[PDB]
Amino acid sequence: VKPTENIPSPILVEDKYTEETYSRPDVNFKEDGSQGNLSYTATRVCAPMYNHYVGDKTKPKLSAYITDWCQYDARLDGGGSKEEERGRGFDLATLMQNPATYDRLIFSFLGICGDIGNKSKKVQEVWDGWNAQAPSLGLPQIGKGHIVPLDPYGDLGTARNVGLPPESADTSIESGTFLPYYQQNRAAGLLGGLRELQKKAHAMGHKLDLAFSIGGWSLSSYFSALAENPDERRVFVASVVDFFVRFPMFSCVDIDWEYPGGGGDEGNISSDKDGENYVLLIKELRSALDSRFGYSNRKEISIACSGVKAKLKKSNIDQLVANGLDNIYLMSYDFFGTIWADYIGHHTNLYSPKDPGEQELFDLSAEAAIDYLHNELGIPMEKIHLGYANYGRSAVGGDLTTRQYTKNGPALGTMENGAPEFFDIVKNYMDAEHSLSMGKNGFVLMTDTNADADFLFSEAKGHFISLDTPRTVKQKGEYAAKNKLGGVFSWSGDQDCGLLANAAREGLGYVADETIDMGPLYNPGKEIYLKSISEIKS
Amino acid sequence: YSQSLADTLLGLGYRSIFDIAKVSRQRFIKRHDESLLGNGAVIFDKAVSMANQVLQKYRKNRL
Repeated sequence: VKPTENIPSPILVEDKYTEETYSRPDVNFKEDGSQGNLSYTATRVCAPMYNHYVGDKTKPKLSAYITDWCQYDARLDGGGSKEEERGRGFDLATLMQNPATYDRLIFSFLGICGDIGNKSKKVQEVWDGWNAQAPSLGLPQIGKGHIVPLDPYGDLGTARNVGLPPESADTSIESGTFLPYYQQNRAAGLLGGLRELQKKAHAMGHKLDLAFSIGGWSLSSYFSALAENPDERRVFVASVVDFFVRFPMFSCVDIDWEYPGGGGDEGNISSDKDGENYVLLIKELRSALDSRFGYSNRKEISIACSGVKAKLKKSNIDQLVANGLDNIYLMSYDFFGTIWADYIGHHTNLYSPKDPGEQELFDLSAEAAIDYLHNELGIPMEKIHLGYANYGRSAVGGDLTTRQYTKNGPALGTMENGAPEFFDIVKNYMDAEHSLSMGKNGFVLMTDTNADADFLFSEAKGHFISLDTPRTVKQKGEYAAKNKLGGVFSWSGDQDCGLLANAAREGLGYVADETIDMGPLYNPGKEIYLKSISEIKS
Repeated sequence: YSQSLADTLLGLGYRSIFDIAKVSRQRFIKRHDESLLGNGAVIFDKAVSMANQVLQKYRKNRL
């Protein structure tokens, strides 16, 4: 970008929320940064919006995961629009008028009977619901290892923000009277809006692929019971068959066990042998699903791999490749987080500074994994898919020459003890308007001369934010195209009003002969020597 | 309530009621959820009549 200019939009949609939300009773957002562990700005007030392009599919597939609560917060409540729950401006409408926005979606999730990992109590009160209403209906009660629905009223009872007409609202779907609704012929809530989208995408032109998740970071307890012994496997596999009998629209089901080594929270359970029991569990399911649903329209199976070099060994892909596995998802992120590393760092990046510092999660990169996976595990890049976050990671007390951090400071983000999103960052800290990648209102924007990643910083006590940019996403897409991937995937799709998702289509090389453009906003930030911790010890 | 149909029937599903001249009833009935089908089984008694309502507006002019 030899001496060249670009110009901003005069508004960024600017619907209801944010302009009043600024004053709400725990929105501690200093435009200078803070230890303010809560803030609530809506997505639709810094919005650049989507653009149509020629959608020729002979590329790595651009995809997204989804989670069911916008104002996400531990121990959820009833109702909405009033701090405890809010939609964050995420009406499904922005996808209903842009049905071609993704090449695949990945839904979440189901519980399991007896699985205290998802929840010991409230989900098991929905299971107490089944095991009371079902025999009253003459239907079978279900044992441990069967799948169960999470929230029948929130899943199928509700009608607002899921793109449905108001009268579609059905209030009877509480824990004593819900099982008769439990099939596609009675689809409602978001489970209506997804089925509606699959038709509308095909009605205007081309189709949509639809997977779903079971399990996660706190949600992997009973997998050590399930996989280990046939008597739990039978009830589970019969419940997956019963799910695809009830709901044929889904194309794919994925277990998200964290991890085949140890991995996740202390509520999760793993023996060393479960890393083999998982290969049995998936081969038994693959065999039962091949038996019931044939081959011409069979349901896909994929895995969530660690991006950490020791744990991709424990993931045991070099056995699964011989037992039946469609795709391999490189979740090479959470290499930094606000509290658990002794120094400031980065959620992931394309290129390590040289070394993983104190042998930590920080100073890793996406370059490291594929070099082993393609060669020492022998994997086709067309199975491999690259996962990435749609948010930043904050820290406090930072210095750039020594990376020292305020050891227990829960630095600012969106929601509640969670990450800052890029829209609320451009609203307060960062230029997206005037021909240079830089900070505003007293923030600065840095670029590490070792790793070449970018981060925001501030010259008070030391507010720091690791974040992605239009520059790096424009690069990651052209990288992923040349690096021969089966695809690339967002986490979670409700978090971008179009800032980086436009840059993803523009990065993968989708085109037309625009709402906003960014040429003189693809230049880099201030070239700081952010040393690896080995280069701070030296 | 009717505008809830005209937002998305006219948003994507059909360009206009005149393009319903394509259909046969079973083709049309298959595509629609309860929020359409529970308020839609009457449509072809007047909408196929719409699909021959423009007919002579450019031939009654024979003088």
